[PDB]
Amino acid sequence: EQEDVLAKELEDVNKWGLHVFRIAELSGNRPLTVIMHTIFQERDLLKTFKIPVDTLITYLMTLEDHYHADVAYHNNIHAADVVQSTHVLLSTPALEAVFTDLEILAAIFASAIHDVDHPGVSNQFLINTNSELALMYNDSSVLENHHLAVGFKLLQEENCDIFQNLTKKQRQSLRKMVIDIVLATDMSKHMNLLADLKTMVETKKVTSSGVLLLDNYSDRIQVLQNMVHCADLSNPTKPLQLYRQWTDRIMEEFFRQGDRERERGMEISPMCDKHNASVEKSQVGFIDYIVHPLWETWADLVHPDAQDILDTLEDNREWYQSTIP
Amino acid sequence: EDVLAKELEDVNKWGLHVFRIAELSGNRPLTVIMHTIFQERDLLKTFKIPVDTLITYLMTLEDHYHADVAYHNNIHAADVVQSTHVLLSTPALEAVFTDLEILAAIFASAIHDVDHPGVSNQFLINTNSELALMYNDSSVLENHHLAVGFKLLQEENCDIFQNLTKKQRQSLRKMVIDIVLATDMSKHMNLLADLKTMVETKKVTSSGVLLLDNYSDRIQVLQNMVHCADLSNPTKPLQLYRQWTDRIMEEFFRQGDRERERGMEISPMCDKHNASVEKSQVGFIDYIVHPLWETWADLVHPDAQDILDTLEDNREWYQSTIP
Ligand SMILES: CCOc1cc2c(cc1OC)CCN(C=O)C2
Ligand SMILES: CCOc1cc2c(cc1OC)CCN(C=O)C2
Ligand SMILES: [Mg+2]
Ligand SMILES: [Mg+2]
Ligand SMILES: [Mg+2]
Ligand SMILES: [Mg+2]
Ligand SMILES: [Zn+2]
Ligand SMILES: [Zn+2]
Repeated sequence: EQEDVLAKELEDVNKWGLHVFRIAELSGNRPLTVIMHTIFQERDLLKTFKIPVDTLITYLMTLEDHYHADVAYHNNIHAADVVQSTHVLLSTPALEAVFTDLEILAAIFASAIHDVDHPGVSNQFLINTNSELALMYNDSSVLENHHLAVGFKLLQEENCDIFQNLTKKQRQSLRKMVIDIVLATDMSKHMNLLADLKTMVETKKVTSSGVLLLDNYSDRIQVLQNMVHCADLSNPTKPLQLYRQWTDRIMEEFFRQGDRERERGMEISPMCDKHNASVEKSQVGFIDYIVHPLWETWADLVHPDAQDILDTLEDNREWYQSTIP
Repeated sequence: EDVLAKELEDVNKWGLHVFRIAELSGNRPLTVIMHTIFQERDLLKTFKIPVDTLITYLMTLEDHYHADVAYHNNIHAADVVQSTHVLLSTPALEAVFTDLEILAAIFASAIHDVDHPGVSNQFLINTNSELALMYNDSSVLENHHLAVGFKLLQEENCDIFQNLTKKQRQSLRKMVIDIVLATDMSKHMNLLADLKTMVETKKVTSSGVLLLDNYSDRIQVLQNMVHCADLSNPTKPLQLYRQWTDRIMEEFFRQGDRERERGMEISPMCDKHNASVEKSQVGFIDYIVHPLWETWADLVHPDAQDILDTLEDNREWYQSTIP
């Protein structure tokens, strides 16, 4: 009956604040597989793209396995969370009938693969330690290039090509969109991505039906890039009991990186020094300089669809702030 | 060796006999030309590069160019190195670039096509190659050339940068990456636009020398410089240019045999049963090489007059071969 309790929890897949850690436990540490499968069924993607269900499950389980179970934050639970958050953002009223089925597939697939094989240290750490990854990718979006390469390579494993029935033009278009989306999750691109989102909000056009008007690739991919980026940075917008767990997990990852930097004689990265860190001040700063500027701008683009999410973010900022004095 | 030594005396001159140097050096033109340039520029002393580490690395690097690729081999690498070396001595660019910037442009030239398989980025992308899978279809070859060039520094006695400071090494690496990535032909138009912008807003001394204050402008010059050197074949003496044309067309035709034996859209100039070698050269000069070299000549006015003249002479000759 554990499967019955899991099915009950998956009924919330269209809701912000899904109990994703509960789903991870109830699914036997397969949150990415069950949430992806549920979303594909919900959006009729198996029928639309003629995806064999056995192929979908085989790919998802292989992809999920290539997330590191032994990293506290950038694991399969984070991947499932970003997938489900992207799924909700795609459903927003202001975007109804705006994106094609292929664009929706691209955004959800990009979210599922976007951190695969993440080692739990930052791009800068990989660059400064002369890692094989940084050498492979010439210090440029090192992790994000790797996540894409792994995500696409796994499609070639036995019974894993979930896109086997797409047309060549469909596969070509999907591949480009997925690459554009995942490379936009590099935090070094955040300021330019947000600057561009602000420009689009300030010049936004809406159709007679009231939804966003996006009539060229540049504008369409920019919205999908910022959507998945918002989903990636969505932990402080979630109910507090979820947000606090994500904070526990990112600080564990940061502190472990700082212990490796300290042992190597390197300067310790910001927020990574467990002897000189303020978890609470770091969260307020994170929200104030990164997460709220981004989500306030997204909320403007889809106004007023995201008002409840923005209100939760502001409440959680107030809560973490209140723990400082 | 004595004849090889005499040929190498032309190292500061446009139109070095690089094919002869390739013959006389035992197919080691990249090694001997790089060594000669490092001495001519006092780079070994300036950066405390042990001569035996320089030779070991250069030989390993040269070995990773493919001998069965007609154009993108070690002779082409040697030619781009030597061409960059001459462009760096342009009078309008005197006192522009630091020694580390000079080292970066020359090292970038040497590694800029290493391990080239003789097929284009589009071929690698459309064939779902391992390279394109690794590099997400984005500057596939150029990312690979860089990764190989840098990885070879870790071979036994190959770290020619071992005596650079940590900050010098980090700065060099960034500049080399920025330069080699700019050799991707899909970036040509943006790069040329930026070169034109710099021309229209150029600042000069009274003695006709360019003033490039910020790194962004300086890296753009070095990017366009190595790009110019990469595309310099039609600006060389005709006897050399014709040999380069033979070699690129062999490589293109062999790729076209593969877009046919596999069944793809045939890349331009790659169909041996429908190609006009001479028309292609004139079109290449008119749309790519001359717009680039005319803009560069304006930047360094008038120091590139002799080079732009040869280009126009060579274009006239190829046009005269068309009936
Ligand atoms: C509760 C989540 O908290 C954070 C998450 C992340 C950062 C910072 C965070 O808070 C200080 C930095 C960027 N990032 C990379 O993976 C995620
Ligand atoms: C004599 C050499 O001529 C050529 C060289 C190249 C191209 C075209 C050329 O002539 C038609 C295309 C770009 N490229 C790539 O490696 C080099
Ligand atoms: Mg795993
Ligand atoms: Mg990431
Ligand atoms: Mg791993
Ligand atoms: Mg090249
Ligand atoms: Zn992520
Ligand atoms: Zn080249």
